[PDB]
Amino acid sequence: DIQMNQSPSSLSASLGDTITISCHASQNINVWLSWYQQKPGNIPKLLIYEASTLYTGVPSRFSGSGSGTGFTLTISSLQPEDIATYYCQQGQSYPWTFGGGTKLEIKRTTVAAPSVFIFPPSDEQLKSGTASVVCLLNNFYPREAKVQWKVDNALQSGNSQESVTEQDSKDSTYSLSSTLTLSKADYEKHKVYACEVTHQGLSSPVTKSFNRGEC
Amino acid sequence: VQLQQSGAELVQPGASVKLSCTASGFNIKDTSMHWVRQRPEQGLEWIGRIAPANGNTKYDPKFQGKATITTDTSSNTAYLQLSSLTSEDTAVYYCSGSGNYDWGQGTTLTVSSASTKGPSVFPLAPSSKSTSGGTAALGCLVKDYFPEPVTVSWNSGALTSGVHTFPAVLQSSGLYSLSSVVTVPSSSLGTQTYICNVNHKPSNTKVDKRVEPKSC
Amino acid sequence: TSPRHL
Repeated sequence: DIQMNQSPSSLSASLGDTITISCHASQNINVWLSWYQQKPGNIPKLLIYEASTLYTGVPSRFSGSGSGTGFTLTISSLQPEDIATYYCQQGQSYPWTFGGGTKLEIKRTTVAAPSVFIFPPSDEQLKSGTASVVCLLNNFYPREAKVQWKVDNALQSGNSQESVTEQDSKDSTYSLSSTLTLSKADYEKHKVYACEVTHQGLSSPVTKSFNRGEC
Repeated sequence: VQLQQSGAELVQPGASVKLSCTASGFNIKDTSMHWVRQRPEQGLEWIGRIAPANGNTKYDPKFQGKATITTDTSSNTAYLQLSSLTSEDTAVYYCSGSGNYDWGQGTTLTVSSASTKGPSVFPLAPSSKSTSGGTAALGCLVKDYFPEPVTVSWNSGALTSGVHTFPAVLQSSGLYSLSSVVTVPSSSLGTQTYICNVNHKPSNTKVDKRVEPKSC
Repeated sequence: TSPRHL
């Protein structure tokens, strides 16, 4: 079949820059090449088809060009709304083939500190036998963050899981949520629950705590 | 113009499924219907297409024989049948038409011997303390469900700014969990009501839960 | 002839 070599696979660039993603074809595909944008996380949307014909509703800062075997998707004035993975797709012959994809990340210039929140387990959950507390870290820019749990000054390890969003399409930041899961018996035996978050934007680790039975 | 696709499916290994997508905004007989899939954290794979007014069909070599694409022109829908489903075939299957139409919403197929389980929705209540800036975080905890897609919206799609729904995590039990939080003005905690709309199609779990500051 | 994009 016709293989599409999309490059680069990942690309990080600062706000306002100009971006060029290239897509080389193993054979001649004339002008039957399209581009797609997949923001995290929804369906792929058509940006450009016929190599250069824009689609109504796509910002003018996207432009495409190329013929035969060489193609380039140009993104001028890089805006935070452009955080997405981009794919090139050929339609000259079957089977239609997509490119490997291009993960586009914003290189934000300034460090953003995370806002830290802690949530006690709902009394509705305490009827089931488990009790899970949640620590929120939203809107910070460097992906590297560290979360530690202390249940009555005891360092909890192995019984929590974490998840991180992609770059926010507004301030180019990330968000993290850590869930510490305890059994109901273990939760009622201890009072103090803390979440110590170290970060590049904090200058000193912050700790949001709560005692069971406050409210 | 929009395409709706069948709910997220759970099926056992080696079995067979028939995914569907209906069209509302155009005629099926008037264009070609294409299927593409996307494995978790992977690219796009083109599966095949069926010609308008059936009409011949074309497929991709890796789905040749294990995939058949058909249309019910009366119902104005399209179908994709997959056989010998292995753990490699768990992906999000998109259905779309040739032309400037949008893509389908997407159907997540999960190939596994596990059993479907519905989620339990818990509130992440905003704390009584109200810090600077006038901001306060509240959210919903969706725990113990299988297989994946649980779709979360706030206020039935009205509330969008400040909403972060995190990727799901895989617990030791074999059940997924994810959270969805939103920052909100503290002065409105008692006035504005905040609802999270949790959908889980494989278990037919449709729940809207109000989050509300705990009274003391 | 049919369209060549999705």
